[PDB]
Amino acid sequence: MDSNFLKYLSTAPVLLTVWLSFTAGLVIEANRFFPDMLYFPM
Amino acid sequence: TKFPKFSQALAQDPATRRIWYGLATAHDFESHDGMTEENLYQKIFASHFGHLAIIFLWTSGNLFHVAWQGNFEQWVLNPLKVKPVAHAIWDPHFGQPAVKAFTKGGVFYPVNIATSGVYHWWYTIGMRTNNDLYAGSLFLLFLSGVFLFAGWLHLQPKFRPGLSWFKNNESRLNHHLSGLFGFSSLAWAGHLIHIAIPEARGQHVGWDNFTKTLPHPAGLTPFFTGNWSLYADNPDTANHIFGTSEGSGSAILTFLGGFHPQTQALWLTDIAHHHLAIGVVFIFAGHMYRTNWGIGHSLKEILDAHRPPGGRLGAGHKGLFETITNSLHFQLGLALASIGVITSLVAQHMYALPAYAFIAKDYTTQAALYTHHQYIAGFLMVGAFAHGAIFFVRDYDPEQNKNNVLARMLEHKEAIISHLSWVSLFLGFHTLGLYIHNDVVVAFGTPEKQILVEPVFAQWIQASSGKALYGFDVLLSSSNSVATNASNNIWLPGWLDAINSGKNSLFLPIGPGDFLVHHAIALGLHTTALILVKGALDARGSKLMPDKKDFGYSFPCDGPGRGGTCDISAWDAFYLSMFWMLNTIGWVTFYWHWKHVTIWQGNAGQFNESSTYIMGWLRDYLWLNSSPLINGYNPFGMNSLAVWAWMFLFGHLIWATGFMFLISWRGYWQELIETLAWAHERTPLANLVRWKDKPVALSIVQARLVGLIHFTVGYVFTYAAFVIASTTGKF
Amino acid sequence: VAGLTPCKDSKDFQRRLDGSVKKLKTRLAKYEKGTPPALALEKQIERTQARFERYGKAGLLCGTDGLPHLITDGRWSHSGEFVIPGLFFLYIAGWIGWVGRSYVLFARESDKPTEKEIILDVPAALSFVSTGFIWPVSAFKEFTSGNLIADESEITVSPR
Amino acid sequence: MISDTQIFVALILALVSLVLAIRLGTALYQ
Amino acid sequence: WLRDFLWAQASQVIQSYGSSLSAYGLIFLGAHFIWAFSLMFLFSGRGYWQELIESVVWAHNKLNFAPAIQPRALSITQGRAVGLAHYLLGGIGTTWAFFLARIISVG
Amino acid sequence: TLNLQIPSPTFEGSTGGWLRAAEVEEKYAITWTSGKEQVFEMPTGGAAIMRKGENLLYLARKEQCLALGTQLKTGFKITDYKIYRIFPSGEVQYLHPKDGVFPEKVNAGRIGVGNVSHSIGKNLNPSQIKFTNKSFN
Amino acid sequence: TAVKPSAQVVWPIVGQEVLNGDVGGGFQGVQITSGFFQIWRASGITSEVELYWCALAGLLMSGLMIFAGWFHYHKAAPKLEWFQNAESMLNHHLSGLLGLGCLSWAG
Amino acid sequence: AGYSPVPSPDNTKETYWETKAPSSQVLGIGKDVSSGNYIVASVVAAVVGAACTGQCIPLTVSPNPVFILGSFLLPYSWALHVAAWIQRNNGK
Ligand code: CLA
Ligand code: CLA
Ligand code: CLA
Ligand code: CLA
Ligand code: CLA
Ligand SMILES: CC1=CCCC(C)(C)[C@H]1/C=C/C(C)=C/C=C/C(C)=C/C=C/C=C(C)/C=C/C=C(C)/C=C/C1=C(C)CCCC1(C)C
Ligand SMILES: CC1=C(C/C=C(\C)CCC[C@H](C)CCC[C@H](C)CCCC(C)C)C(=O)c2ccccc2C1=O
Ligand code: SF4
Repeated sequence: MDSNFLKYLSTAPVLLTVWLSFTAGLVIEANRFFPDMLYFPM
Repeated sequence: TKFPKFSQALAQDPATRRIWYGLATAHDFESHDGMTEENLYQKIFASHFGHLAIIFLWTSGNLFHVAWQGNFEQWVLNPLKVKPVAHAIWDPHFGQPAVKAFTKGGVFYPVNIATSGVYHWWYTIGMRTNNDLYAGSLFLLFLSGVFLFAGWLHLQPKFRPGLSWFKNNESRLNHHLSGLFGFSSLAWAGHLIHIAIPEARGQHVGWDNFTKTLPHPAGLTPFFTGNWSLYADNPDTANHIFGTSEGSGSAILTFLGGFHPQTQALWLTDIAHHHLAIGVVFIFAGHMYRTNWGIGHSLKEILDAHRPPGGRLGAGHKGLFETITNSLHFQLGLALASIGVITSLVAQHMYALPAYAFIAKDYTTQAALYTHHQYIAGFLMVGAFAHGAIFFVRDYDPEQNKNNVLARMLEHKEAIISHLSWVSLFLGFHTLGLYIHNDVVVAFGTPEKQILVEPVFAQWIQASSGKALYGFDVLLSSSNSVATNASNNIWLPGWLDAINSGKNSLFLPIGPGDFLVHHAIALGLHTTALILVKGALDARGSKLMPDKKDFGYSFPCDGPGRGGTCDISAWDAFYLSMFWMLNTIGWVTFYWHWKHVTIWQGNAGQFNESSTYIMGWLRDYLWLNSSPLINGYNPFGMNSLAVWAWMFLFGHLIWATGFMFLISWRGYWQELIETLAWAHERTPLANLVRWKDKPVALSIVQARLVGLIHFTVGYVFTYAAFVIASTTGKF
Repeated sequence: VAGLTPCKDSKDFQRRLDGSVKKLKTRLAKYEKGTPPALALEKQIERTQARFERYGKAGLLCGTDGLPHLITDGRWSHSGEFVIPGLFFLYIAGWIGWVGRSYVLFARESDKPTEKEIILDVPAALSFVSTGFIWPVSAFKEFTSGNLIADESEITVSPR
Repeated sequence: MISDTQIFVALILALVSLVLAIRLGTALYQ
Repeated sequence: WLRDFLWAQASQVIQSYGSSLSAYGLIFLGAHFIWAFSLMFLFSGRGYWQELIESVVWAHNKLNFAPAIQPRALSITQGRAVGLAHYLLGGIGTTWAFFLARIISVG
Repeated sequence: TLNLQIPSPTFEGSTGGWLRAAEVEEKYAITWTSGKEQVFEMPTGGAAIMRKGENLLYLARKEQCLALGTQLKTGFKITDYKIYRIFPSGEVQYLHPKDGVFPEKVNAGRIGVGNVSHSIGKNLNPSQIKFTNKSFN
Repeated sequence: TAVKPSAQVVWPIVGQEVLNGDVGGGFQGVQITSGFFQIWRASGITSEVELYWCALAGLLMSGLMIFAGWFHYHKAAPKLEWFQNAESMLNHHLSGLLGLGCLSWAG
Repeated sequence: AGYSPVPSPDNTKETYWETKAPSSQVLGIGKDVSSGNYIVASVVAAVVGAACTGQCIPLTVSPNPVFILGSFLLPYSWALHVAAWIQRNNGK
């Protein structure tokens, strides 16, 4: 891959969007498989 | 010109800015031309005399209008049924429908119904006839005259005080603690014993009767024998009809505690004992400081001596004596902060523990009083911080405050401001997040997913005071506790009866909605304090304008250099806090009013369930309760609430008008007024007339102030209407 | 029990469950059986019932409103309501902050720190992201070695 | 219940207070 | 206008929780939030926020770290632009939710 | 000195010109020589044609006069522009090229006004200059 | 006249499935207020197949437009003399673009 | 710098201290009292105040004036023992 394209992908907004999309997916899937968790189960 | 006689820089201005700034700088004596310290202090003294006269005249007018156009004599018979009228209405703009709509007092002329509670206050004091109120108004007119004469006299050459007199701290402190506070409260106890309690028991006692009427059958022998308990024997029965002798006792000083059953207010004997006790305490406190004799302390000695040997405070309180005595702004800030705290305390205690007969059943009066005193409290706190900033700008001497507590505050201002900012962000983030979480889940139809935190800490405090609703059994909820056993035979019976009945506002039951609104209040207080503290500490200088003390307290800006320096003054910090103070007091009063309205209608569950999300506040508090107000007048008629509806819209209007001055800034208006001046000069038959002051746009600081004033007036008038009209239309 | 009643045995909680299920069933009555809307509404009913049952067994307390309330005072019987959740937060947040600070210093000692802050060096960033899992001991080590707290005489401050 | 003579005494006291207020305003304006 | 149009017709959007218009209710509240949030940028100036940032940067420096890109408050023009953008978004979104909820409830 | 007979840059008129305050308080003037007939922008608004030779122009404000001078100096290459102030009494005074040389370059003869012998950090405090005649300098 | 137009469906994640209201026609989704259903009815569309072909045409035109932008910046960029043809551009817009567009739509 | 001199009461001395203990002018009329005297006073005051407080903890409607008066010795004992420490480290 072009190093210039890789630097563009390393630019701040691209990384922020990708990281926050990944985090949103993480939270969404956690809530999809373990929903309605108002508490830690103990 | 000679309008701003105290400033040639303004007298020589060829524009309308001279008039505006002469208005807005009339009372900044320190900045006036050729102002000496003696003249400053003496002018302040005379102005205080005038202000006291104004207050006396205001209260005299209240009494006079209630005596003349009031229904006090027919209100003292059935105070729970008759609405108290403030004053008559004479407006040549009223139609016959409006005159009829405002003749609700059974007086045969249009009237205003008082929301100040002066009726209940005076009835409790001992006023029964209109002649009593008229005599009070006459006396207060006489006192206004006396104080105006005193103010004039103390500006005379041989009566003008000196600065060695103005700066005498010890004698003023002694006299204010002993006589102004202590002996004054002792005299209030004397009044409550000689007039108020006999009047509450149906025995008239006045200037023609109080020298032959014994406040107690035993007279003063129990006092001059040490048998003081004889003044607590035989209190008023629980079946005492206030103002009549049925059920009355003979005790004059008691500590029954709780509320009188019929009046639902504190016992007048308890109030008299309270005032006597605090009177003797204050009299003792007023003997602490040294005066023309050898006994006493010196505040300078105490302040200098108080330095912790560990050195964690540096020089301790060295130099603060001179700082405070020579800075009127330091004293002003201290007084304003203390009075603000005390007026907030007055609001809180006056609702939880009513002192006037039947005031608790006057719902609109109680809400009006609480909102009034909370808004006054917030204004006073903002003023205290503003004058602290002004002191830092004007009266602070670093060399004098070499490494004492004040210089240390300035030293770690960055830590203070950053941590205040962090706590503000903490509270805001998480309170708003919990509210939004509740909103979204309830919107999606899953209210069981709400985060509802029980205010267990406040519930624990209530239980410690003796509330058995929550099961904690701590101190006074516990029957075997030392706290209970210590006071079981003095006040605890009555106090428990008061705390554990749901008929009063004493320690209202609280829940997760109360928790959330309390943390919103915490956010508001912390952010207002953030803005004010940052303004005060950066008033002398920041990294952007490191020479701010040179420019003063309320300069417009420093220009577009260095990135832009809009609102870089401590005055701007005040201007910005005032928005936040209004927000916070709005939150506080919204909370109070909604909780009390729901309790009054008996549907406290509505608050308990809807207070957890903002849609609940918007729908079940504002939208729900604005109906009678907005129906004050309508296409099908009008009622007495029409005035409050009109004032509601009035507040909205002025609020939005202030938005104009706050969003639109000067250059646009200046380039528009230029064209207007051109047009006037160029128009025939109107160029026969010319302005004597060049019409200019408003200044930057002036526009900020005008917008803030419009915003504040809209805020206050809108909420005053809403609260009074909704309370009066619901009950 | 603290000041409220267990939610597993509250008529208010049962009534709320009943109301939710009845709303879903009324919405379902207008859809043919086996159609996507019917299946979706049935799954919604199942999710509601599971949520209410799990809340009941969790040991959550419920007020007169019929909704679970949280006891965030420190009581170990209700740790899972605020404390353990909050410990997980603090762990994640300290991780984020520690790795971010490490990257700030790494970019500080570079040819173009500003270029490194706008166009990131994601290999080093992922390195720090990995390091962040022992942030408590690492941060305390920094503090005690004196690499965390700067001296008062080395931080810019405005004039008094 | 409040007679016109009473209202007139009140007005006279108000006028005296107004005179004193004008005096104080002058002395303060100086 | 206040009673027979705004108060009267806002019932549909304020009573949308638990329905398919609950999104309209939530957007009503969020648009109110953004509209109010604009006033922070519109009623304010740059000096205050630059000084607050100075204090926050002191806090960051006390921990031996701070961005190489020095944090600055928004330019005066940018502060005005942000205030206007949030004002317009909040107002138009409030009207959006109000209109759509009302008309989809009564038609 | 100012010669009131110099022609003007054949302006077509505008509503941005001077007003009664010019006849009552102060009226500024600017004179400059142009090598040809160019089109310049009036500081009040609009276009004007400067003449070949000397041109005299009347304005209400010194800032307008100096903005016109800056335009001439930068856009064109005219730097012989002189600014005067005229009172109703006929007290025409000379302001720009005050000493005949523009202020941006040092010239022998000027006296420093408003110069201070320290940095801004050495200014006194208002508490130190309160109830006194001292200056914060 | 009985089923509410809807062309958006939400996923059932956090209870947002409530937004899939009973629009009608055995379908539950988000009611739409853009008028696309009526546009299609006027256009004579009576199937989802025709709408799929419409979407395909839109995608192909989007690709053509992006390719044209790249080509006319990086491969064949017209000159200022080409751009400054007001008479020709107005002739072509008026006649070709507008006239032929409304002629094709009339057909 | 133009502020008028601040008036202070007569016989106002300098009490500021950076030593281990204040100068014993802080104790005023009791500046010449012995440290042993302060110790004994503090112990006696503490005992008497505690006893008179215990005799009044379940306060009745007719408390004893002497017990009320003596209960104020417990707060007094604190100042007495502070004075004892001050007077021990100032040479006495
Ligand atoms: C008793 C307490 C007290 C005292 C003695 C003073 C004294 C002073 N303050 Mg003030 N101040 C106070 C409380 C007090 N303040 C409070 C509570 C606040 C917080 C709101 C402030 C906030 C404050 C600021 C921010 C400043 C002062 C300043 C001053 C000084 C100049 C006053 C001036 O400019 O007059 C002003 C003269 C006026 C006539 C006021 C006009 C505006 C008022 C608010 C009226 C608006 C209401 C409107 C008329 C109502 C319309 C009704 C509607 C129905 C139509 C002076 C030493 C100024 C100063 O010199 O600082 C160095 C200054 O900058 N004060
Ligand atoms: C509703 C309006 C509003 C809001 C939300 C805020 C928010 C804030 N003000 Mg306030 N302010 C307001 C109106 C408002 N202000 C007005 C009208 C004025 C008068 C001019 C001021 C004047 C003012 C001053 C002078 C100061 C503040 C401060 C603060 C902070 C207080 C602490 C706090 O709550 O942090 C919590 C933060 C929030 C509640 C806002 C977060 C918003 C969302 C929920 C965060 C998530 C964003 C999201 C992911 C973005 C997605 C969108 C994207 C795709 C475009 C915070 C940033 C103080 C400050 O900065 O202290 C640190 C401060 O000094 N304000
Ligand atoms: C409700 C809020 C409000 C109000 C009242 C106004 C009022 C005005 N704006 Mg606007 N403005 C607002 C908000 C508001 N603005 C906001 C938030 C902004 C910021 C974006 C602006 C920004 C702005 C700009 C940039 C401009 C205006 C302009 C105007 C003027 C329009 C024409 C005019 O004079 O009408 C007159 C009518 C009124 C003012 C309505 C109220 C008057 C009532 C009906 C009569 C009451 C008189 C009464 C008898 C007085 C008795 C006094 C005493 C006896 C009690 C006017 C002064 C424009 C302007 O001035 O052009 C001419 C203009 O250029 N405004
Ligand atoms: C799903 C739930 C949730 C969500 C969405 C958030 C969201 C947020 N929290 Mg968190 N929080 C939660 C649950 C949640 N919290 C819970 C349950 C708790 C109780 C333990 C907290 C306690 C908490 C704290 C104490 C703070 C936040 C803060 C924040 C905000 C900034 C966090 C950040 O920048 O991290 C990225 C990390 C960093 C920038 C590093 C520095 C800050 C972290 C938090 C330090 C952690 C380690 C440190 C040693 C902890 C000392 C704490 C002590 C002083 C009390 C953010 C809006 C911060 C805030 O509002 O600041 C204004 C903040 O300081 N939260
Ligand atoms: C970003 C802004 C924006 C957005 C999001 C929308 C969104 C919408 N528009 Mg559009 N619209 C906009 C700006 C926007 N419009 C502007 C600026 C105009 C004025 C030119 C129009 C004119 C317009 C019309 C006339 C119609 C829509 C319709 C619609 C809706 C259906 C979308 C569609 O495919 O229609 C497809 C559009 C059509 C089938 C009608 C096309 C007819 C016009 C006259 C063609 C003009 C083309 C020509 C090249 C434009 C330049 C003219 C100039 C040289 C004089 C939708 C809500 C339609 C609607 O409401 O349907 C219910 C509709 O009939 N819009
Ligand atoms: C007694 C009692 C009864 C029930 C149980 C309880 C535990 C509550 C117990 C104890 C209660 C106690 C200790 C209550 C505490 C209350 C306190 C400390 C209240 C204090 C509030 C402080 C306030 C406003 C401060 C405002 C400060 C301001 C403007 C400062 C302005 C200033 C600035 C900015 C610059 C310098 C000059 C100046 C004027 C100082
Ligand atoms: C609050 C405020 C600030 C402080 C606000 C700042 C510095 C904004 C910085 C916010 C961060 C960096 C944006 C990223 C975080 C947001 C939550 C994400 C949304 C923003 C993007 C969509 C662009 C100013 O600097 C300012 C300047 C001039 C007039 C008014 C104001 C003003 O009101
Ligand atoms: S905008 Fe007005 S205030 Fe802000 S800098 Fe420019 S001039 Fe000063």
